Amino acid sequence: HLSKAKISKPAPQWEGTAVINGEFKELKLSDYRGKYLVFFFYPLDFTFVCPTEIIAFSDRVHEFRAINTEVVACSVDSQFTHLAWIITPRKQGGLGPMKIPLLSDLTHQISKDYGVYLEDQGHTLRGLFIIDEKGVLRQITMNDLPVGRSVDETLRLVQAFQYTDKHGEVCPAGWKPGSDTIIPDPSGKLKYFD
Amino acid sequence: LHLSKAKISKPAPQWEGTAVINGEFKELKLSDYRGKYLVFFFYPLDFTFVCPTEIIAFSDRVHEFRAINTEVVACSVDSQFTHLAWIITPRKQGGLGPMKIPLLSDLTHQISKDYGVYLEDQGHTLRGLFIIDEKGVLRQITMNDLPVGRSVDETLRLVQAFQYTDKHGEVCPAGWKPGSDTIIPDPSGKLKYFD
Amino acid sequence: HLSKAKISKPAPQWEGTAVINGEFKELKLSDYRGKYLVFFFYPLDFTFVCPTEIIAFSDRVHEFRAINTEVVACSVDSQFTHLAWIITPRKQGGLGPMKIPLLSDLTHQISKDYGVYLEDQGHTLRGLFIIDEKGVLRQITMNDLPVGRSVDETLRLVQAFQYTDKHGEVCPAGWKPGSDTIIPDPSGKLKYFDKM
Amino acid sequence: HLSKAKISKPAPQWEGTAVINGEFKELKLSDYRGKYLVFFFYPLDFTFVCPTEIIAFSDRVHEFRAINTEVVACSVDSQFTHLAWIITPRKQGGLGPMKIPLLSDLTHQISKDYGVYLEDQGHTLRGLFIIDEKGVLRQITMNDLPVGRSVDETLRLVQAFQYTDKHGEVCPAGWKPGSDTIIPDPSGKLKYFD
Amino acid sequence: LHLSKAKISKPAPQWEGTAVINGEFKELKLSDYRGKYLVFFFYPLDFTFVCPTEIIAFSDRVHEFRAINTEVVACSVDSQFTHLAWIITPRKQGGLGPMKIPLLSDLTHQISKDYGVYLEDQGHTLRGLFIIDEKGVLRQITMNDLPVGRSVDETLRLVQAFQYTDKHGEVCPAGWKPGSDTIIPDPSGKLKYFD
Amino acid sequence: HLSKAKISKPAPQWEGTAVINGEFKELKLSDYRGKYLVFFFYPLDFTFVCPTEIIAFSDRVHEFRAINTEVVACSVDSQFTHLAWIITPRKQGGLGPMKIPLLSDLTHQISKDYGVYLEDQGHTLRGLFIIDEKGVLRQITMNDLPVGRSVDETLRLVQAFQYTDKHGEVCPAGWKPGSDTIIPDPSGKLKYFD
Amino acid sequence: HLSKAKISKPAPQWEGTAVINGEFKELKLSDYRGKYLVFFFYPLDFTFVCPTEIIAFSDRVHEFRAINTEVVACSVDSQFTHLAWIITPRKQGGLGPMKIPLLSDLTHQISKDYGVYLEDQGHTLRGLFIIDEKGVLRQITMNDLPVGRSVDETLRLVQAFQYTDKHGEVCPAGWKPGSDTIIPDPSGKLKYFDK
Amino acid sequence: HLSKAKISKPAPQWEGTAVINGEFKELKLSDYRGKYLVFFFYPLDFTFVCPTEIIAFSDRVHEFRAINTEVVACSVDSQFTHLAWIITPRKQGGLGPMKIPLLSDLTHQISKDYGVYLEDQGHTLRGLFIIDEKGVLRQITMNDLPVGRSVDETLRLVQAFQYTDKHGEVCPAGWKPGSDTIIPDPSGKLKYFDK
Amino acid sequence: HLSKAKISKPAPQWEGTAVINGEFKELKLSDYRGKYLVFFFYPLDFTFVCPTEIIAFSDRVHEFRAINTEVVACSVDSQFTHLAWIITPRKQGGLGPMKIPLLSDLTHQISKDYGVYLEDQGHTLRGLFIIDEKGVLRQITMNDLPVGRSVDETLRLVQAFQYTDKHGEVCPAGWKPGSDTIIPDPSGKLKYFD
Amino acid sequence: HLSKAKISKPAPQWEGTAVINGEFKELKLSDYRGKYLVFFFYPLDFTFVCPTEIIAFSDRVHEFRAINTEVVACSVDSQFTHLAWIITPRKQGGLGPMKIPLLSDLTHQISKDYGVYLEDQGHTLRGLFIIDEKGVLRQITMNDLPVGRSVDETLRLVQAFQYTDKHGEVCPAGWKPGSDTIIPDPSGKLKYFDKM
Repeated sequence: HLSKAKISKPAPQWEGTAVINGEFKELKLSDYRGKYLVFFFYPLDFTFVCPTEIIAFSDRVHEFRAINTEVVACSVDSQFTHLAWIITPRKQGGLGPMKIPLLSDLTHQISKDYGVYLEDQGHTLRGLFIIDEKGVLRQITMNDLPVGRSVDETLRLVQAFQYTDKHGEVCPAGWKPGSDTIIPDPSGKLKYFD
Repeated sequence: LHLSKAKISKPAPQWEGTAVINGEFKELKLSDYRGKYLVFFFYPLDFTFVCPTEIIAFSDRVHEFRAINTEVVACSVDSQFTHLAWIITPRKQGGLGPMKIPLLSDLTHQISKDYGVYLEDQGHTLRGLFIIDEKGVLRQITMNDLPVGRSVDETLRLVQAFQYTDKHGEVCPAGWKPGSDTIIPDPSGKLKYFD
Repeated sequence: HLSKAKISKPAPQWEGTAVINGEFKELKLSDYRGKYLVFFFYPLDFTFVCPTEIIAFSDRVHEFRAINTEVVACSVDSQFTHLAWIITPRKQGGLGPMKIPLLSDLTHQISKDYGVYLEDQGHTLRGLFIIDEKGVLRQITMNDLPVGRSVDETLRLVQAFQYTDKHGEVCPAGWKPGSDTIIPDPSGKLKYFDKM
Repeated sequence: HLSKAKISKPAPQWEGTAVINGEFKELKLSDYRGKYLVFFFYPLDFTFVCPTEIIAFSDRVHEFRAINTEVVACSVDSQFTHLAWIITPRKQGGLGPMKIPLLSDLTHQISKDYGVYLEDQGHTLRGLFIIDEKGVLRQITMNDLPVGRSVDETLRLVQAFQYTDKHGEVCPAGWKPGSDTIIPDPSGKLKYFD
Repeated sequence: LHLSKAKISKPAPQWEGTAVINGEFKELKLSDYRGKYLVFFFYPLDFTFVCPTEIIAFSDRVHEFRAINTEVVACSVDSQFTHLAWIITPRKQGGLGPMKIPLLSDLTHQISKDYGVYLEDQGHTLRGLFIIDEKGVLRQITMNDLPVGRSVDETLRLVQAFQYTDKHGEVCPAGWKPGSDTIIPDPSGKLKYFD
Repeated sequence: HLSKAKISKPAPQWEGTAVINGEFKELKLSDYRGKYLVFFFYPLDFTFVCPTEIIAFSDRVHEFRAINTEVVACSVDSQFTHLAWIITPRKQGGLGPMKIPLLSDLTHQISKDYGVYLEDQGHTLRGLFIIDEKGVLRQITMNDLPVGRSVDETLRLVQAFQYTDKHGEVCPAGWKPGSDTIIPDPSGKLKYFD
Repeated sequence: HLSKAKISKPAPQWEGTAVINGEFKELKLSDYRGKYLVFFFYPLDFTFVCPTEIIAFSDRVHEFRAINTEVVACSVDSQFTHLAWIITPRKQGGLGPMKIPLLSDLTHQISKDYGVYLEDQGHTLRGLFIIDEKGVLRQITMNDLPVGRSVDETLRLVQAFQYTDKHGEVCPAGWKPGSDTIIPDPSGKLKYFDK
Repeated sequence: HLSKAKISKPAPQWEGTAVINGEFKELKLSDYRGKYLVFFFYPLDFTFVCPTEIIAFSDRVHEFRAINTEVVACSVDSQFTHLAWIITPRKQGGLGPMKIPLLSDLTHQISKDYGVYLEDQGHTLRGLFIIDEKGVLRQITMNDLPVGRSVDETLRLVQAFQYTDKHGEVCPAGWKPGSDTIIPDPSGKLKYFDK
Repeated sequence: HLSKAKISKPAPQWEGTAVINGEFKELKLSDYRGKYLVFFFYPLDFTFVCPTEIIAFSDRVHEFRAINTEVVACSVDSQFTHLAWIITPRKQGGLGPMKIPLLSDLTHQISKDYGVYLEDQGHTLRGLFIIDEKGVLRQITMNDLPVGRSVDETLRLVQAFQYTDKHGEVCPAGWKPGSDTIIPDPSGKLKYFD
Repeated sequence: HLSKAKISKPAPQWEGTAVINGEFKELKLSDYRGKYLVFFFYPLDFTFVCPTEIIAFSDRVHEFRAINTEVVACSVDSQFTHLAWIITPRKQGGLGPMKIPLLSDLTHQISKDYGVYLEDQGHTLRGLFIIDEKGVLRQITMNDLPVGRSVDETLRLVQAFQYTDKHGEVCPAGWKPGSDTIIPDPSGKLKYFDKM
């Protein structure tokens, strides 16, 4: 397994054509500097788990935008196929109008750079990446094909990284806003453990 | 360039080492878990901060995983002697107390490198978790930077979902929990969920 | 430019999933042994020239089947996108029901083997290949993106190759059924050239 | 199979001795910049299908010249053999006086650069190339030895490429002058399809 | 084949790392000791058996070395957090108690490999000790297999001898201690010792 | 620095000519199986620190023989030079009659195998090796040229390795026969530490 | 300069299509075992010096066949061009009906094996080779493009090699049948030099 | 077969010691710029065919010098052996006083550059080279050991190259001065072929 | 400097054509097994020092033959040149009738194998080799071009090597038949030195 | 067999510690520029043929110094062993006081450069080298272990090289001072050969 994606290092640069509000637009990772970004890959347009994940993030995108965070989805399908899918009604396994960009990776170069490409199948697995305002990679989540991801877990992780960025204390297992934190010092730590 | 032997949908890399199990040193192997699901996770360092909260959370809930034919094993680069010293230290001083899950030692760093979780510049791992099925095949990978702990709730949800899809041949939507709707993976069959 | 496709050599083998009468089926080049095959690539589902080419071959495939010849189309799109496009009406730029298989090449392996893959774009150009009953490649036609191919010219070529296979004389520029042919021999050829 | 000829990229440069109006002259691809060029190879002088193709193009060269297009033929034979074949009468399998250049590729360099050389036989197959005013390669047609090409199809393709260069619409399967075209965007395309 | 950058009569390989010094974490470097002799020693593992007896022996006698412009530094592959936990553990439980010498951490294994003391199969060092002079040049190497501890008495004798020969230009016979006879290193001069 | 000498692995094999009781004899490391061996190198015959070390071990060799241990000395000098040195009286910086073998390493191969050869000088430094009855290397001591070794420290180390071999307890810093030992177990250890 | 042609070693094998009595036939070097062979290359059909060399050999081939010797000509031109040139009358620079085969080397492999190919021009220079009954190469003659060879000198050479093969005396500069020869011995040679 | 000798390209440079009028002198190929050169190798001094070739050229060298052409002979023998052979009378198989230089190639480098060295024997075969005024190689003739070359054929060739250099017509098979030539043009050639 | 000739190892094999009693014969090093051989190279036939050395050995060959020893001379010159030089009278710098073989090394292989070939000059220097009955090389003498060797010294060395082969004593500097020898051991040597 | 020693080329440079009049001194080959040098290797200190050779050259070194020539001996032994051997009386197989330097080659570098090192034994054979005033190597003599060299032959060779350097004629087999020489020219040589 080879990849350019390394936690605590700058996330690999990407550029491509995206569908945004029904139109074709050029989009780059660098466009997102100054904000957190949830960047996620899904296997294939017109399939099964995939539309449930894209719909989940689009319907709840306001929750991420309230905390200076954007969301971008990506597959190996072309931009013409993405638009056809957006126009397909939800009842027929389509998406309907979308509030997040759908990026196209026809050459497979972006998938390969992020280490999510399946050479035997010709598409990606379910891989999600959390990137900070400075462009640095903080988190990687990857699922086998039959099991979808969680919007709730994704929000929890974004909130935790922002908190530790700001305060310099660290977040225990299962942390949510309001939970106890730890001072990362051999003496300071006892204020939590006591 | 990041290198690893860990690939989703392929056999998880074999490992062998010394673990602390009920206060005793014992040889332990990945192959010992064939027939059961395994949550296998790495943590940075004994006697630190987020690490003990994660080990305690899993130990205190390990019965929930065992009820569904699933085991849990923890691993760091620390020696077996340091693991035992940490188990003897009380929770109020940042120790673990008695543990219900094995603590595996990776002194040589070979296991960490095989799983793609070793940080060359630091000499220890990041927070990496792996879900492995009863046939030894890798199903899931979760990796966090140092300051943020993982979730026992989410790990359980994922084990439940993989067990469901293995048994039923339907697939699980975003946010699935036991009792939630599922999809037939066919262009016509799918409409029973979507319509 | 690298490729495995060479005229007068065996055509490169391929295997993949195709949509045939609305269902997903495994298809291989060896399945067509004993027949002529017109095997063609097109750039992208839900685009512009591509649907006109597939429709033209679909609506006229009976002409080819009457002469022991089949037709197969291929793009880099998935089989799920192929089916979505077949379901879309012709008036919205869809295909409607199809009489020819649509093969999927998601991995790009088939495209690269045939020398038709565009690295910078991530899809194929317009490349058509004529393969005989023994699996030998006889003809290659490749067009840049904005210009479609011709069913009339493709039919003429299949007729000409079948004629030379059977009779052992050769077909002059612009030959159609009924036109004069040449004996491939230094004196025998002069029978044809007498009419000049 | 190795070649330098790639569609949508500049056609490989060539230079050599050609027979033009019964005389030996130096000729280069760059000589044709500013016009379209039909550049074609044939197997061997004094053979069978070959003279029928060269005759067909020569007798119709005025049709291409009327639309700013030139025609050049090429084989591995020497310039002395080319002239001998031109002097030979049509009734004896010769060419008679010619209106297009016949280029000699004695070293095989031009044939190898264009991907048309047969190593086992020592001559080319039937390969034709359509090149635009800017020197970019637009079309490749290749036939096995026993079947000749078509002047009618070649003319259609030159017409189609000139139309799309000028108007920015695209040409459907079987397009001829006067036929319907397509606007290449997701909503504009409906003018044609509906 | 054994490989190392440590060579007697050549500059000792540079090192940098985090050490525990008076209960605090501090960056420490070999170059910090220029101008003084240094006894630099590796030990296998924190919370083990012979190891604490060696660290305690040197700490409890470090004043004898400091009286002759010589310092002492200890090193293992353990982390700085484990070193501090071990310092806090009482001597009666196999701990160290308060320490007067730095404990250097080599988590990455780079320092151990540079000095030729790393055991690949085990993931920790053997018992290796190095004597380095005021100009940074290596003068002595002592290495023991795991079951047998080293001697503070012998280490002191060797420091004293090297300081004597540096200053006097005579050389030290087998078993030399301060006040013992020495030799002029010349074919004629030598007879003042031998006759 | 390269060497074949590794603690806890078999000591590198050696063979050569030695002076034993005034005569030339062939001697091999394998001759010593079943006994402990102190094998030591010294820089040069007719020098300064070197004869003091050889005399020290020879005069005290009975102490090692009482505990199933032999002693062998080695330098790069020839066997003819070794014999001339043995015949030289102690008062002239010679050795007098010897009770331990002096091995010759003229080719430098043994020195190189044990990692004690000085490439700039053409002789060894002061390197001593302790090897067990099974031929396994237990201890390495190496000194720069101006400072001699200790017979007393060498005896202490031999006694400690024999004790741990027999009993399976381990020896603390500064151990001598009669001193306390440790059971190498996380619970057993407390019998010593208490 | 690369070649497989070496005097006193076996001549490189060749096979190809030739025009023989106006028909196309496969022809090989080994077809000529048992006879001497004059094997010669010329630049190009329908040129200037070339037809004069080929005609001179065809017209006089009976002089070679009388002494168990055959003659073959070769160029890079196709067999279809060879036949066209043979059908062309001599007055128009053609050959007319031929008595010796014309071999075609379209792939250039035969020419490169014999060391006569001109890479810049794409054809051969004027190279001639005399090959004995056992297939061994005896003589090489090579001319630049504007100067023709000699049937008379070629005949003299075949005669000389046939004489020395049979008698074991050697042939002085300019030998023709009936001329004086030399016994190749340091004493026997003096008979010749007496004159 | 390796060589630097290529027809229609510059002849390989050479320098060495030669015997000229019974004295030793350094000689170079570039000394002959402005004139044609016949440059020939022979196997061995004191042998059989060799003295006959060298004598024939020395005796007739005025015929070459009349048309701005020189002649040089070369073998692997030393300059001391060359002079001994020249001092030896013709009746005893020697040469007598010479009018052309004898070049020595003791190192074998000149012979290998010209492609005439026989590795199994340690000497050259019978190789002759015609080089024009600009230093360009025009002709190569190579014979196996038992058959001598021809001064008459060599003269014919020098005449033919000199004619074509000056006039730009070409020379048919067997041309001698006064014979018919060809204009090298597809129309102009028909004048010659009319006959 | 590269060579195959090494003292105390078997002399490199050689074969070639030699002049023996006015006739050309094949000769090999193995032909001399069972006798000592003086094998020597000289620069060039018809030169200056060379004939004086070949004459000196030929006129004295009976002295070597009386002690089971043969003599062979060699240069890069051909066998035909060798015979011409033999026929040439001594007053003219020739050899006259010879009693020793003259070997030809036209290919230079023998000279290169023995380390005596001069690459810049194309001939050998003055190299002499003494080889025993078992084919082992015992002695090498090499002179620059202007200075000849000595038959008296060569004879002395053959005598010395034969003596030490037979008796097992060793020959001091300047030994001749009748001189004192040495027993090669540390106590036995005193018979000579005292 | 590899070596840097080549006749008619510059002798390989060397530097080392030698015993000269009982003291240790640094010595280099370049120190002898302007003089002839006889540079010889011997196997081992405290052995048998070796002392006889060193003594013979030491006792006769005045003959060489009278003709602008020096002598230097070398073995793989240390300078401390060299001194011990010089101190040992001749009657016990020692050298006694020496008039020539004894060079030490502990690293074996000098021996390998001169092509005289025996790999299996760890010491040199008996190799002698004659070097001129300009540093050019003129002569090599090498003997197997049991047979000593000759001072008489060495002297003759130095005399012959000095003669040819000065006068430009060459020395026949067995030349000694007073013997006839040859003009190196094809006719001039016949002056010498007239006496035959």
